[PDB]
Amino acid sequence: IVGGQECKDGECPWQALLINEENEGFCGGTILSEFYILTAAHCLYQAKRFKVRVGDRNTEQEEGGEAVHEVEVVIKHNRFTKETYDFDIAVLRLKTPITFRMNVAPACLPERDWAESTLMTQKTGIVSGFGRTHEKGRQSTRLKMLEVPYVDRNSCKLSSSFIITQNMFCAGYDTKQEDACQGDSGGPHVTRFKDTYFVTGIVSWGEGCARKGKYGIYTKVTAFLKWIDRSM
Amino acid sequence: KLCSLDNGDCDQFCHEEQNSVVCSCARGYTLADNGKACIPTGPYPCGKQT
Ligand SMILES: O=C([C@H](O)CS(=O)(=O)c1ccc2cc(Cl)ccc2c1)N1CCC(N2CCCNC2=O)CC1
Ligand SMILES: [Ca+2]
Ligand SMILES: [Ca+2]
Ligand SMILES: [Ca+2]
Repeated sequence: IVGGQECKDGECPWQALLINEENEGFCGGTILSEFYILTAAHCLYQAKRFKVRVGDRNTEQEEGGEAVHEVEVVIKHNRFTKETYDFDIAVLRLKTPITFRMNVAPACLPERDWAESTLMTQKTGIVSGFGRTHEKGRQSTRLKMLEVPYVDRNSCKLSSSFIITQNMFCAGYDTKQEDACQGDSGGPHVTRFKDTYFVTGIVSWGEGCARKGKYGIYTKVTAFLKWIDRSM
Repeated sequence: KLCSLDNGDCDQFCHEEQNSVVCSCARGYTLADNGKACIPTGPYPCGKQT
């Protein structure tokens, strides 16, 4: 996360961190239930084998509230390709269930047509993660969050020579130096509606981080609600 | 048009059926007596800070 601020106690409890064989965080995820984590399909190609940490706020310190879960099965969307980054979505089933507690709780899944009409039309959402703190920057040892405006579809499409599809959306700033970045990939974009947070996006890709006239690209969760339900 | 203003007064999901507002809620919530509010059915309901 470039800019933004550290998550306070209780604030981002649906955040998960994917950790590789060298115990390094490399992607985020969103807790959906005691057994299931939402992430990006592209994250599956960053590490052969990985585990999922929950309740982590500080990567360099033991907390006494954090836990590591092994993955039972990976459910990757069949239509994801590295060429397009379209359909950038996967669900992880954990071997052992998560016990919800301080800093560990699920985000709500939205309802499709209501969310398209009422949730995606809000001014802003919130993205969170342990990723790089600028382009080329070190990862953050502390969990960060950032308020990002939704970007209109035409400004979105025009921002890139890559095809931004109906399964994607843009959020962030034209020139302001705030964005998600490498390592936030797979993590939560949530939108608040009347004091409840709904997962609306999966951190997917950008051309660098926080560049002028470039935005963050997120997998549009509403486009996959039946797929997620079937996977769960 | 019914859900276009103030979300039909629903806490969470709003729909229109037979020319009336119908509210609903995410899993782990139940609709209150008033048919608008969403009440958690257990601890650690989704989408709430801890
Ligand atoms: O530069 C990158 C990386 O995405 C840059 S990054 O790793 O710093 C990164 C990652 C995720 C992000 C998420 C958000 Cl919401 C905002 C910023 C992000 C920054 N590329 C070149 C373009 C490729 N790409 C896509 C379109 C289809 N084909 C591609 O090759 C993806 C990879
Ligand atoms: Ca830790
Ligand atoms: Ca509906
Ligand atoms: Ca920008």
